[PDB]
Amino acid sequence: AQSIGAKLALVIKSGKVVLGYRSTLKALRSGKAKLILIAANTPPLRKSELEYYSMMSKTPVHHYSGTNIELGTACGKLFRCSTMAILDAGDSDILAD
Amino acid sequence: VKKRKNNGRNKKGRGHVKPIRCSNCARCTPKDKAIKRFTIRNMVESAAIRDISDASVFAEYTVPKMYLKLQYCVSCAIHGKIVRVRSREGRRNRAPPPRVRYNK
Amino acid sequence: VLAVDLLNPSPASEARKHKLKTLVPAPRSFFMDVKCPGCFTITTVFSHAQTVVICQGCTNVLCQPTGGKARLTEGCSFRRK
Amino acid sequence: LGPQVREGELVFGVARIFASFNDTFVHVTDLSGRETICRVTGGMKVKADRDESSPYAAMLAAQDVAARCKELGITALHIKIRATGGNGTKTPGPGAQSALRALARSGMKIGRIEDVTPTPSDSTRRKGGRRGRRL
Amino acid sequence: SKRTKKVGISGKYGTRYGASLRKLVKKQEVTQHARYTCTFCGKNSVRRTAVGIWSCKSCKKTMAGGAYTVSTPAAAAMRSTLRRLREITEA
Amino acid sequence: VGKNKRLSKGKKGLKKKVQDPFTRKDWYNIKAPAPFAVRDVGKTLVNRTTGLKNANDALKGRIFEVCLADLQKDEDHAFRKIKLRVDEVQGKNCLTNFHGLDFTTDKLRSLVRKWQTLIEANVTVTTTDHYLLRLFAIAFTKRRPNQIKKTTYAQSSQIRAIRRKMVEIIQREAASCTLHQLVSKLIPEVIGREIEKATQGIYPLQNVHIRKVKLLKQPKFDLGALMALHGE
RNA sequence: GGUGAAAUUCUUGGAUUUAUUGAAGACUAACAACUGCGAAAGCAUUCGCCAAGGAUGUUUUCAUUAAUCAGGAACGAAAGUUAGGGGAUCGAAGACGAUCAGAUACCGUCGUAGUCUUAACCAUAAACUAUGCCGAUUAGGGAUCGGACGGCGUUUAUUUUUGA
Ligand SMILES: [Mg+2]
Ligand SMILES: [Mg+2]
Ligand SMILES: [Mg+2]
Ligand SMILES: [Mg+2]
Ligand SMILES: [Mg+2]
Ligand SMILES: [Mg+2]
Ligand SMILES: [Mg+2]
Ligand SMILES: [Mg+2]
Ligand SMILES: [Mg+2]
Ligand SMILES: [Mg+2]
Ligand SMILES: [Mg+2]
Ligand SMILES: [Mg+2]
Ligand SMILES: [Mg+2]
Ligand SMILES: [Mg+2]
Ligand SMILES: [Mg+2]
Ligand SMILES: [Mg+2]
Ligand SMILES: [Zn+2]
Ligand SMILES: [Zn+2]
Ligand SMILES: [Zn+2]
Repeated sequence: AQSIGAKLALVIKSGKVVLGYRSTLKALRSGKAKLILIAANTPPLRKSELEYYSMMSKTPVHHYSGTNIELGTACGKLFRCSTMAILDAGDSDILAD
Repeated sequence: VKKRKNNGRNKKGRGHVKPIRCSNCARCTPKDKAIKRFTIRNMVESAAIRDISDASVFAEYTVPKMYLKLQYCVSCAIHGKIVRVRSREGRRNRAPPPRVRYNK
Repeated sequence: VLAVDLLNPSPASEARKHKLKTLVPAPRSFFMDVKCPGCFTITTVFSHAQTVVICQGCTNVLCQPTGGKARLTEGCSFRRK
Repeated sequence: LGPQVREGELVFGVARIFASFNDTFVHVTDLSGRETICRVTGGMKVKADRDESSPYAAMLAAQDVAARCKELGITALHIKIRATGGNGTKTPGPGAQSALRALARSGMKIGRIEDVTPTPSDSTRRKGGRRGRRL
Repeated sequence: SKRTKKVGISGKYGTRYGASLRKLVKKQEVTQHARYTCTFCGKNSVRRTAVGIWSCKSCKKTMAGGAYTVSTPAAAAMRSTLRRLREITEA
Repeated sequence: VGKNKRLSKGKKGLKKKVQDPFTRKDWYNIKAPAPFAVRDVGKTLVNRTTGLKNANDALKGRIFEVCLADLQKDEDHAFRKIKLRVDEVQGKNCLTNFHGLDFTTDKLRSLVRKWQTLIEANVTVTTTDHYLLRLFAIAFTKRRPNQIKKTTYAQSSQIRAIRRKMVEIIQREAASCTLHQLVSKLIPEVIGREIEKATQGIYPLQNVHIRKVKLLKQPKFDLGALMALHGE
């Protein structure tokens, strides 16, 4: 699963995404999300809450294999991040798998 | 002065080699520098072959062999007459000696 | 030896030395046209391709990369262009 | 007195002769180490310490070994040769062959030659020091 | 503007108790006042309360560890070996 | 030497009275399991049964070294000796079962030679019968008739490939077996022929052998199996 | 037991030796070579994980990005030092038995630090190829390790191409 780190950078440069928990939840409420990512050390209640919304919305969810510190630095930002949503793909092919 | 091109060790292209123990005085020498002899011998000396043959209970019998590999330091090499001093020109000759195949 | 015309070496001697040790460097690689059995299309493939090349139709493999020149599929034929 | 058996068949034993470079031991068992038929060493028979390991002392010890084991009913022996082993010489001592010949000459039967010298897969450092015995 | 050559944190003891004892105490004291990153929330706010208790100032979790460090090499090697042994034996 | 004893019996002692301990000994016969050809392998000695000391208890933990050539009446297998462990002693009839196998030392040194590559592996395995036993294996490189080059050396990548093939084949063969079936495969050296047939393509590897077999654990005594194998 | 030869030491309070079982620490014989890797010191039991490296192949990419270096910095055998664990075998110091006119040694039985490992210092060796680094040219030969290319054949497999 080493490829996903490089795959996300292209989406960041080309497409547009929203970071954080409140904004991802609002996008999932809007129903126009296509894929959600969840960090390893987010609270289990938050985990199950996000998965329950994803199950209602029929959108895929991916469990990142690292904590939120490298999840944050994997997007070029200088702060921690625990969850995120892909509002749209750019020139990448994330939705293929 | 250099007496030998190979420094009498045969080690060029590396820095270190594990040592070994001499089979006579229990000295430590590099494995490539020690003298190694491989020996194949019978269980019993040639005069006893018949005594074993007729004292066996398996009609014809073939006595097994014995294999040893002894290794000495140079100090033990020429005191046991395993190797001997050569001349200046004869030093640079690494061909094995021709064993006698006729024995007069 | 002791009398040679170095300006005009024999073609065998220039086809036999290393590719950089000749009088003037020249590549020893080539292109080729492959006859795919399933379809009638044409693909140009490097002799020393480092990547698996996919044909436009029916999506079949044509070669496997290796240390030197790529090896072709058994049920394939090629001509050097 | 002895095991009842027909005259044609013969019963087997095993002898473990330990021949080092200072002394020789002859030990006869019954195909297992639980029971020792007899044991004799060069030391009692000989009258000088240096001569305890001599081939002559080993042949003499083999003679009375055969004599002592003859009335027990055992009629044939297997031999199990072993050297000092470990960090030792691993070469059998001078009194090996002598005693072995005397065993064959006395009339005893022989079978299954073997060497049981113990060899290490990778041994600890050996006694003597870095310079060895300098004499 | 270093105020010290080599003594470091253990300069509060003045000229008492000997250099070796001050060095030994300083080496172990330096690791006890520092801050460590929380393993649950990820923030860098975890401090020692009692002799074997460390707590995070953000998620308010408290964990029992070593005397002067959150974890010990012996305990880490024992947790790792136990996990390896369990997973090979039962799976 | 007679004249070296100084303390003799020690601080203070006295001579003995009763000698010749051979008046109370007994002789027993030894049998062999079912697969082997000959059953009698020799005689054994033990003290006569008496009060407070039963004889059968002393004949239940003995081990014997018997060459496989004698058991099979064939001089080809003259280099393998096997161990037999005594379990139950019927009246004037000792019963035994398998306890191991091993090559002779001299053949192994005759096989080991300079300027070739030797392949070695080991693996533990358990049978359908709850026996936990370990296997050793041996192989050597094979010379080609038309070689001019002095030395035959294999590369470590094939060396490990061979090691993996050997381990997988031995585990697959020994996965589901019993002692009687495995020994029936041991005496004709069946395992080698599959090892060689599987590995010829990577490299020849002549002289494929199983060096030795030893067992680590055993279940309950299960006298029924012993009587099943004995007394045919 | 050990020695040119003795003694110190252990022994019917069963020495030494024979077979089976258990525990502890260190080390990987033979294979092992005018053979491999690393800046050197150095590196050899199996397997799993992690990052790193040389060489070969290339009708990929940038375009002088380079060579040696006063001071400066990283590494640096063995022995040695400061704190824990471990402590089988040898063995500095030390205690005995012999030789000798003497023997605080060479020979033999014991034996502390040390020999192993974790966290930190020390920066010296016949650290030797007694031969500084980069670049160009100069003679014949045959071996050999890694990659690539051509060819007549043998062997062999759910077999061809591959592997030897
Ligand atoms: Mg080099
Ligand atoms: Mg050096
Ligand atoms: Mg003696
Ligand atoms: Mg001298
Ligand atoms: Mg005893
Ligand atoms: Mg090895
Ligand atoms: Mg090699
Ligand atoms: Mg300088
Ligand atoms: Mg050191
Ligand atoms: Mg200590
Ligand atoms: Mg001494
Ligand atoms: Mg000692
Ligand atoms: Mg040290
Ligand atoms: Mg210097
Ligand atoms: Mg230099
Ligand atoms: Mg070819
Ligand atoms: Zn020596
Ligand atoms: Zn096609
Ligand atoms: Zn926290």
